[PDB]
Amino acid sequence: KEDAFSKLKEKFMNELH
Amino acid sequence: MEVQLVESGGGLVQTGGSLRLSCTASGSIGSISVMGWYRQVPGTQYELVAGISRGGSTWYEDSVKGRFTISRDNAKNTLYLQMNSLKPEDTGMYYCAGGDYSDRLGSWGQGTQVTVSS
Repeated sequence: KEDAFSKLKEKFMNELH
Repeated sequence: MEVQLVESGGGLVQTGGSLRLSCTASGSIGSISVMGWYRQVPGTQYELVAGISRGGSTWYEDSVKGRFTISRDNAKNTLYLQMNSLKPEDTGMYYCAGGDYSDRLGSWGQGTQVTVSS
């Protein structure tokens, strides 16, 4: 699921660089 | 991320028991931005149980905090979920999934069934 993976990304957005 | 993922390590255990999930990648696992484990039962959206960043950062649903433990072994291209003190509420099909932020879905995997009954 798109929104499922999104929620995983959300946990670490604050780490991109 | 154009990598194949295959989960294993599930099974049937008594409430309070443990087991450990593995998910091996066809590609180099250390180079995937985000990865994580989802629990799903019929009629309920994939719930993210635990996640891990490429850096090594980890996240955990509150339910599973202190009980489950996500880790990665980039050497052996494998992701793990060490599950302890299992409740019946933890019953469900467990998937592992990962990708980079450009990926819309990410790579998933067929999943592995965890049943917890007493």
